[PDB]
Amino acid sequence: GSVIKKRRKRMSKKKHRKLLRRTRVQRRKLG
Amino acid sequence: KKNVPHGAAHIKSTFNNTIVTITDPQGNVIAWASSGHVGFKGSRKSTPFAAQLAAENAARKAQDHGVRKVDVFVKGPGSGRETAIRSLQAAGLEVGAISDVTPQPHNGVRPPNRRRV
Amino acid sequence: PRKGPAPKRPLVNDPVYGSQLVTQLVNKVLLKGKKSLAERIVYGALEQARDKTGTDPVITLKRALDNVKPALEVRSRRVGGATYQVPVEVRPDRSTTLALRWLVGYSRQRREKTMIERLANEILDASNGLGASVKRREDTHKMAEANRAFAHYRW
RNA sequence: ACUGCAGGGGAGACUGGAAUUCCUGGUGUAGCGGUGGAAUGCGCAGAUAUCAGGAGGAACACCGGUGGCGAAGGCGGGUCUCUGGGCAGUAACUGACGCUGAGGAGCGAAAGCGUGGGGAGCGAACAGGAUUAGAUACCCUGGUAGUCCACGCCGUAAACGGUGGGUACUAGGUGUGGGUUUCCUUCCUUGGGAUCCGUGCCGUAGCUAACGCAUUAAGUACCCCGCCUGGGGAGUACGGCCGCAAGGCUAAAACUCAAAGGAAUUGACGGGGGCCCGCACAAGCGGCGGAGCAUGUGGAUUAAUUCGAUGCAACGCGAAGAA
Ligand SMILES: [Mg+2]
Ligand SMILES: [Mg+2]
Ligand SMILES: [Mg+2]
Ligand SMILES: [Mg+2]
Ligand SMILES: [Mg+2]
Ligand SMILES: [Mg+2]
Ligand SMILES: [Mg+2]
Ligand SMILES: [Mg+2]
Ligand SMILES: [Mg+2]
Ligand SMILES: [Mg+2]
Ligand SMILES: [Mg+2]
Ligand SMILES: [Mg+2]
Ligand SMILES: [Mg+2]
Ligand SMILES: [Mg+2]
Ligand SMILES: [Mg+2]
Ligand SMILES: [Mg+2]
Ligand SMILES: [Mg+2]
Ligand SMILES: [Mg+2]
Ligand SMILES: [Mg+2]
Ligand SMILES: [Mg+2]
Ligand SMILES: [Mg+2]
Ligand SMILES: [Mg+2]
Ligand SMILES: [Mg+2]
Ligand SMILES: [Mg+2]
Ligand SMILES: [Mg+2]
Ligand SMILES: [Mg+2]
Ligand SMILES: [Mg+2]
Ligand SMILES: [Mg+2]
Ligand SMILES: [Mg+2]
Ligand SMILES: [Mg+2]
Ligand SMILES: [Mg+2]
Ligand SMILES: [Mg+2]
Ligand SMILES: [Mg+2]
Ligand SMILES: [Mg+2]
Ligand SMILES: [Mg+2]
Repeated sequence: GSVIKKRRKRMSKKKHRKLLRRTRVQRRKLG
Repeated sequence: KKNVPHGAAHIKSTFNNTIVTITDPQGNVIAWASSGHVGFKGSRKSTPFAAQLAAENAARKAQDHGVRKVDVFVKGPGSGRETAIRSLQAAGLEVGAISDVTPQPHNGVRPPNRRRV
Repeated sequence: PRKGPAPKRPLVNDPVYGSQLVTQLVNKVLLKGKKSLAERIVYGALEQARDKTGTDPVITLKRALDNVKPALEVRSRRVGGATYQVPVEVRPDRSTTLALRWLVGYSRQRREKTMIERLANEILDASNGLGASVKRREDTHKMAEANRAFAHYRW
């Protein structure tokens, strides 16, 4: 079940990218 | 009033349909009765029964304009590829020369995405 | 079932008529175990018939059965997302039994007083080609002919 | 250095044919298309089909392979031009000039970004149709970016052999690719053997948690580099550097858990595969669910409605006899 180790990383990276896309503007570009 | 004794039967048997056209040797269609022309609709036009009625209809309509002697150019990866030509044989045409003209792309146009069904 | 076909049951010659179809039609008519009753009914049908036929009654009943014999039925099958029917040839021993089963079923609902002469006129009008089972023959036939397009799935 | 050798190594220009699409015309009529089944859609104003011509873009069938080349990423229609590397042999030359390499620099699939072209087909987004409880999907119909080109930027991939580079040694067996060299040498056989460099498979010793690796090591050793120190938090925050942007690189802690993991074993299961069996389906015959009643049970009510039985495998059951 080595793919599980990839899925956890995938979900964490996906949520981080989703947060960055939620804030690619003065929400975060100012900061 | 157009009378020609010799002709060519172009047969296109695609996974959904079959289309049989009778042309002169020069390549001018006279009769084209196809699988939708014979009463069918939807997935039933893919069947060999529809193939061997469409070919029969095309054959009789072409005989009405006066063709005894046809030569067949078949194309397409469909199941109505032999039922059709025996239908032309048994509907009064003489089969003559049989060929294969399915286009073979030398890796040209990019094909559509594979169905994920 | 799983292990091949099952053996059929022999049926002996009728005493009144040197024929087997009478012995088998009476058994079709049979319900709850009144062999005596069903037999007198079949015999009474034929013996009422001969007056209005003149021809031998079993000859008349054969004429009827040749009419109402099926050839090609509409047996069902589901393949993909939609079920449909398959035209399949009917072997004669199934065909005759199905025909006279239709005869019995539609003679149980025909409009006279009682089933002796009900079956009697059923036999004569089936020998003349006008009856309810007769019209079922050529409506089931045309239903199967309209699905011949699916004959290429013969299991 | 010299003589040979193989190759889709790279770049530039020109150029070839199939096929798809579109346009022009000829024929010709009522369908075409598509699906598990349809519909949206296309056509009847002449579609699909078929013939001829033409425009354009992209990719280069057969060769083609398990193969070759390239540091990797990658690389094949053809021709020409320029150009890199590699291999073998001679021993002509230099005479340790080597290996690795922190940092650093360059190259670096695809997607993406900028500018300008191009745009056939495909096709994120989008829209409609369908399916569905819903369907922001899978399937269908269209279809924009993009995919292509030039020049920059990006610098990331399961960028994988999940195996850093160099070197030496340690049974073999069998393919295949590129050279050299000796024996029947003209018996042509283009067989047999040796050797160098690849590239695969199988296997001994050895190693391994096992899977397996095994002269192309994951063996036996040496040199140098990169990296790890339980799982999450997190390759995230903060700072900084780079970038047009997307983001990339460097990179924590607080907190939290006693696990997380890797291989293999036994079962179980699968809308996995194969063989088979069963009133399982199928073909029939007769029924229940409808009515009334008998009986049991849930519920309710009562003073009590004794208690147990509650999918199949409880409910005409314990109860084969409650005034
Ligand atoms: Mg080259
Ligand atoms: Mg062309
Ligand atoms: Mg166009
Ligand atoms: Mg036109
Ligand atoms: Mg056309
Ligand atoms: Mg010297
Ligand atoms: Mg470095
Ligand atoms: Mg670069
Ligand atoms: Mg790109
Ligand atoms: Mg661009
Ligand atoms: Mg953009
Ligand atoms: Mg542009
Ligand atoms: Mg689509
Ligand atoms: Mg939609
Ligand atoms: Mg160029
Ligand atoms: Mg990385
Ligand atoms: Mg790769
Ligand atoms: Mg790695
Ligand atoms: Mg090493
Ligand atoms: Mg080797
Ligand atoms: Mg091995
Ligand atoms: Mg190890
Ligand atoms: Mg930790
Ligand atoms: Mg980061
Ligand atoms: Mg920052
Ligand atoms: Mg793990
Ligand atoms: Mg395991
Ligand atoms: Mg297991
Ligand atoms: Mg199984
Ligand atoms: Mg049994
Ligand atoms: Mg049944
Ligand atoms: Mg009831
Ligand atoms: Mg009780
Ligand atoms: Mg019972
Ligand atoms: Mg008592």
